[PDB]
Amino acid sequence: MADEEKLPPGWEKRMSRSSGRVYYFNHITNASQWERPSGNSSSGGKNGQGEPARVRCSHLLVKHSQSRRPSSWRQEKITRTKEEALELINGYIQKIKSGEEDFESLASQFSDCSSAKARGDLGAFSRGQMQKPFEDASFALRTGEMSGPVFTDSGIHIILRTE
Repeated sequence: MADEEKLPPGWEKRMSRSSGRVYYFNHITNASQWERPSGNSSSGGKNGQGEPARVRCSHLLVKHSQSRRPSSWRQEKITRTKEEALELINGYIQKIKSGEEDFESLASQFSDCSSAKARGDLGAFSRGQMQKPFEDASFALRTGEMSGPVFTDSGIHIILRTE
């Protein structure tokens, strides 16, 4: 229902008798209960809530010289410089966003991470499972959107929300 973000006439916060519990009471009708009552006026319905508890996104890991662990099935000692790093991730954004290089086949062929198994597609996860910057950017993008260069533990990652 309404977003109840106020206290109209009659409603007043009070503490329990000789106690320390705080509640809400309305003298207009002598009401008494927890949680906010109304929302100033009366009519309210500008809420939302809900949203999917999980999301399906794909990504492309491209370690660099500053990678905490420059090594994977793609290479033994990764050392992608600043330009080399973004050069890959960025270039990948162009082709993919253009529809020439499918992120799926793209990530896999360049997925420095074990994501290759799913061509970068990490699958349906829950907000708070993957890296903080990952989840945020991931959960911050729209359906079919691709994130930019994300510098995390390994290196630069590119996210692409599927659904």
